[PDB]
Amino acid sequence: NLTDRQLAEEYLYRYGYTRVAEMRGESKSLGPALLLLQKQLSLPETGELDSATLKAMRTPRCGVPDLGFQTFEGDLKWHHHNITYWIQNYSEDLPRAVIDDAFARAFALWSAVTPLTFTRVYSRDADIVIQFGVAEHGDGYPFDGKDGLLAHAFPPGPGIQGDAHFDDDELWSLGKGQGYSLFLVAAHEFGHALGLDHSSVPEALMYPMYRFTEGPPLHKDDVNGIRHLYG
Ligand SMILES: CCc1cccc2c(C(=O)N3CCc4ocnc4C3)[nH]nc12
Ligand SMILES: [Ca+2]
Ligand SMILES: [Ca+2]
Ligand SMILES: [Ca+2]
Ligand SMILES: [Zn+2]
Ligand SMILES: [Zn+2]
Repeated sequence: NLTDRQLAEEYLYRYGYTRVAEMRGESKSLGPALLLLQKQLSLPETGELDSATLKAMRTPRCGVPDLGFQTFEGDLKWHHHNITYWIQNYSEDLPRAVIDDAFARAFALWSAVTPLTFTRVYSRDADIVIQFGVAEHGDGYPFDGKDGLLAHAFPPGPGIQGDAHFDDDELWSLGKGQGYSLFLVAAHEFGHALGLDHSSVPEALMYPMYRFTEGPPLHKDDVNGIRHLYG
């Protein structure tokens, strides 16, 4: 129950737009930050809090910032071919075998277009630790309750780097009837865990907003992104 104006100020802060406007001497009023967001999300570039921009801001999305103060270790790509993953805990929203299969299908999408392989393990030292969490869940990037941000993930590297977390204040499903597709959100978050950033192409898997589809989720932009990372 923020005003539209308050939601806009919070969205622009959280995803990195306000900080870039400050570095350009232009954080006194909303217009410059709105133009940065419109370019980054491929909306019409009006510099106004218009209907398209407010609808974009109310849309469920990824919790990773779009522009950006979090320093990580190393060059943010994996340096071995066999990437391991551990499912640390489970949402009660789905059967464990359906959760396991949703993540395995999300890895299979990336496996075909990268020289990496993805193997399930049962170990704390897996490259990609998968966790379900609510609000403050042990990393100082707290979730926000139902809707808004759905999940986040860290770029390749040691410890927390490469891990994927899902907001369990969300209802997880396969995206049909009620709830968010765990398969589609996992495929997006696993992109980050391989070293990809957000796309500006609205049809691309790596676009930040949640879009349900029954079609093949990869687009040219995603496949080309991976190609420009891993020889
Ligand atoms: C939400 C976790 C988080 C907080 C701040 C920055 C984050 C990033 C991030 O910096 N990037 C997204 C992944 C990436 O690959 C190459 N560069 C990047 C940049 N990923 N997860 C992040
Ligand atoms: Ca890790
Ligand atoms: Ca949420
Ligand atoms: Ca839940
Ligand atoms: Zn994302
Ligand atoms: Zn987290």
